[PDB]
Amino acid sequence: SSKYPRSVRRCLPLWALTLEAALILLFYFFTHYDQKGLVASYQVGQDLTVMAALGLGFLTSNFRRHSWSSVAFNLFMLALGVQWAILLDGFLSQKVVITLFSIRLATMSAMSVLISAGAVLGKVNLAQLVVMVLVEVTALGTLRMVISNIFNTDYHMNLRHFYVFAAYFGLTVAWCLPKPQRATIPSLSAMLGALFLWMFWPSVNSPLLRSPIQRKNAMFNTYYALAVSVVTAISGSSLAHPQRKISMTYVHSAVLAGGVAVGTSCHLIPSPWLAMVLGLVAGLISIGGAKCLPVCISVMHSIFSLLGLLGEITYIVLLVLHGFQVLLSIGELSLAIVIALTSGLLTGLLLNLKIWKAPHVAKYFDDQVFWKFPHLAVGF
Amino acid sequence: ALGIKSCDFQAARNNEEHHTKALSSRRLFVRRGQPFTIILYFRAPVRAFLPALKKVALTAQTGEQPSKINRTQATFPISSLGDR
Amino acid sequence: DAATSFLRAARSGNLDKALDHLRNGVDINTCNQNGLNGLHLASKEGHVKMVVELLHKEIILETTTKKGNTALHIAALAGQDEVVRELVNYGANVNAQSQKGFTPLYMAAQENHLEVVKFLLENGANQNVATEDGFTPLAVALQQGHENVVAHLINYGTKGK
Amino acid sequence: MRFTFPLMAIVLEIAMIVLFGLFVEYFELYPLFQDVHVMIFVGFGFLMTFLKKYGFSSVGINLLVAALGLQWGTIVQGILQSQGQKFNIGIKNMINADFSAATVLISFGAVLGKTSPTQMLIMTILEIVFFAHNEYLVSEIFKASDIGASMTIHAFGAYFGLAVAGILYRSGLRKGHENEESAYYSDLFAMIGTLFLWMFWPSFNSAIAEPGDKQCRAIVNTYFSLAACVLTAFAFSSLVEHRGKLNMVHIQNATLAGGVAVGTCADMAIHPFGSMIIGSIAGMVSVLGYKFLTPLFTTKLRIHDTCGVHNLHGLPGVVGGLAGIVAVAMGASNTSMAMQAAALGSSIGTAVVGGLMTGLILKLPLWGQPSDQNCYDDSVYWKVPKTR
Ligand SMILES: CC(C)CCC[C@@H](C)[C@H]1CC[C@H]2[C@@H]3CC=C4C[C@@H](O)CC[C@]4(C)[C@H]3CC[C@]12C
Ligand SMILES: CC(C)CCC[C@@H](C)[C@H]1CC[C@H]2[C@@H]3CC=C4C[C@@H](O)CC[C@]4(C)[C@H]3CC[C@]12C
Repeated sequence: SSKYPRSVRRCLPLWALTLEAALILLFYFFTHYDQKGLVASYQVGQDLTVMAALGLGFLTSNFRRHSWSSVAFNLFMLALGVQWAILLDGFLSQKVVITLFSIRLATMSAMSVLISAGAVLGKVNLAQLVVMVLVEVTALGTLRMVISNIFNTDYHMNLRHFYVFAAYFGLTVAWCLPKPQRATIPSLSAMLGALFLWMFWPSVNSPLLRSPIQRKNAMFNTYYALAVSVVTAISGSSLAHPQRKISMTYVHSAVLAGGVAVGTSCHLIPSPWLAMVLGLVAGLISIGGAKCLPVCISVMHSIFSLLGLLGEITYIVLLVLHGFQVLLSIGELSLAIVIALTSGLLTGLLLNLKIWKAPHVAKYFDDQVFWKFPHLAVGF
Repeated sequence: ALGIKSCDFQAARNNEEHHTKALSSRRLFVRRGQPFTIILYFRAPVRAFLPALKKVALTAQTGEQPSKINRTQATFPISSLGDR
Repeated sequence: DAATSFLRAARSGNLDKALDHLRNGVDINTCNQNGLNGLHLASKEGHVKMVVELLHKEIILETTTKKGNTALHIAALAGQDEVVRELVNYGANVNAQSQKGFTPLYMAAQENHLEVVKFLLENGANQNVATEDGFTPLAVALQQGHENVVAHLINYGTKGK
Repeated sequence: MRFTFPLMAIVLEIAMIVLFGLFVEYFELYPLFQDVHVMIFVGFGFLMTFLKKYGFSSVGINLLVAALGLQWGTIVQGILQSQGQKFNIGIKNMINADFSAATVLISFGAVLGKTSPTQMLIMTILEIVFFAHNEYLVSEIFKASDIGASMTIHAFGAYFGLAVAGILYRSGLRKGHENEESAYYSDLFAMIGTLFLWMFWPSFNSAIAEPGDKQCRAIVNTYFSLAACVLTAFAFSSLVEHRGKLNMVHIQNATLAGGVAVGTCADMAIHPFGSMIIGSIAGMVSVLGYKFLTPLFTTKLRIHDTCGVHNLHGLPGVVGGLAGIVAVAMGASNTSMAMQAAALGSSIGTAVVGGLMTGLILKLPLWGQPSDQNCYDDSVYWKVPKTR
């Protein structure tokens, strides 16, 4: 067919304006407002926002000619996802009261989609990303509601499954897309994003923790695990590379290995040495995944998936120390995996529809598909 | 409303075009890879040509057990989009 | 109605409907509100059989749209390799300029269509032809980062047809 | 003279030291101050680095202008609140000094690429004087509610810069310029400033808000206004461009108009849906301004705005002031109608008059103004590396 992109002058603005108007109307009908630690509580959500926008926007900008789309589409996705997550977390947990904690939780739900989109960025336009954001937030909320109904846990506390849900959702959606690279200034901008993610990830591991000592220990464990994982990832990149050189792309994803591996159990680890052991094991597993997963589309999302599975497994191991609960926790994990895969399949078959005007497979990873550039022939 | 009356295989002219005139002027002998022309006669006039074209297909079989795997059976429509 | 149906059939690739319309008396040179005839639409959508059939029925090959684009311009911008090949095989001017000064080589280079660029260079496309901005296919491929197109344009140089 | 700029910088710094020694004496708001600090120095500075050959000047003159600005704004804003007497320095003084720096940087947006660092020091001093006087007027004589400063900061800086750029009009730059063009990695760098401004704007509108319900309302309203503004700016950028393409100027600037137009109503009880309505209107207005009003201002009104600070700060700031008036109309605040309207009018008029005077001063050929051919070029004032 025609490799020149179809005009989105009527699809994209109508779609986005309709979405925004619907969100406004729903907020008017269902949302409402209403101290000493206002700034301290605001800080956690602000750290989440800095990570979601900046780190997850620049981390996937390593592409030679898709940095614009990565950053701006991440910003758009976060802006839509926070509003939709506010509404849907209000609907599936009860009128909707907007506190800073609710905005923080909506930011976490948006970060789930932002992590998933890294497996499909460069192969989709903005409308497909809107569909992904809506369906993925809906699926995550449905998963949390199902877990809360079956295992009698809190709906907001079920958001700890978001690493593994996002990883498998992204893998499943990327598997359904049609099938088909780096520059130096784009890789440096991506290091900036990865550094911000790595620096503020102790906020990811304790937004849902109320007791101050639990947040204490979670942040300590995440900080030390992330340090060990940085050392292991930078040093072991040479082994998991054909030319025995360090890869900036591997380092960008693998620096978060320790934070992912201890994310579900950072508040249960009693001593920093155990968190450091977990970070080291996560780094070694990241090296092994880099050396093995391409043999058996995005390798960084595959290693993120395996790391999230490892984090859930070490949660299972550590919770016994602190056998029916083992079966219940494996059941919760399997239900999360099944729902993530099924919703990713549904999203992938929804994204393959002709109405979205997806870019041609020869036009992937190119900003010229979506953006204005000078001295170009336009139209026919 | 697409009943066939008869089919003229046009053996003389096709055989002349396919260098098989010395074989026969009544039996159709054609050489592969070269187009040959037949005339299809309908019992009643065809009102709308395009829907009638959508409703017809042709099949060529050779041998006693024609199959698509042996390339002894072929089914093709009548259209300008056919692979010449 | 008849001309609109013929142009719709040309866009969709329905060669039987388009041939029926031409049989009934629809002018083959009719164009839409943007100046695109059936050849332009078929070249846009990569319908090689429709392009060849319309060329047989004496369509004007060098008819430009309201933007000055020929069928070769549209086929190069759309990256239709076989349509570009057939249009050149039937005598399309590879060095045609649009209203803003774009050549088929420029549209192929700006869109990272390496096969179209290679075929146009092999058919005597002159890469020194600049637009009204002074931009060359090499310059627009450098700006857009199309490294394979830049390399092929530099390596070809002035080998000609 | 090549020694004019170091002379003025040294003399201004010595004057700042003397004034601090004459007038200045010696923790829950420090994180918000640091967020505002990040906005002032990274967001504005790198937001302006879209020009392909002016990134050094953009970020460096941003840093220099804001560093002079915080000191001079500290001095001027204290001497007004102290009525000529000695005053103490806390976190709020620092926050207001960064606000004065923000106003000067917004005006610097209008004259980017066509002015020298010496002109920048002069405009910093004069504009901070005018801004602080107008802000004192609004905050104490009118006593209007402008906690996010859609009027006193954004509209003031935009129309001050527009007046200066109108006085500094060059006939040879009306039809465009060869150096006035963005690059690919330049827009990638400008996205850094855009993202930091977007992330930290809720702290900008809530730093000096009254602790309690007002500060929380400022945070939440700013956040949801920006969330709606991003979607509407993307939609209208696609709407106004050929084939629905996205314009990086729009995504870089119009995505932040919601934080400007919600500033007056930030602490008011306008509800999250009202804040989202304001943000959507701000994004649409900013995109329309960039598409249509900027060419009309450059070609017909002979006002050239380099960064389009009208479409980001002036029109959204005017919309914010009007939204404050409408919120006063329907009981969202206890402030008077006429005081809000007088604050808007005084801000715009004082900005225009001060910009006229400052631009007339900056028009004297003593500051090393660049030639018409040398506009938007780092090499006039910087040593530039051989490769990008
Ligand atoms: C701040 C803006 C929006 C409103 C007020 C701006 C007015 C006062 C400014 C901006 C446009 C300016 C004019 C633009 C161009 C020139 C040409 C120059 O050779 C003499 C000054 C003159 C004639 C300016 C006079 C002052 C002017 C009219
Ligand atoms: C841009 C100019 C024309 C200003 C007009 C902006 C409009 C759209 C804004 C400004 C003031 C806003 C209102 C301020 C106060 C109220 C009452 C409150 O309980 C709900 C929100 C509501 C109902 C807002 C709705 C939107 C609003 C009317």
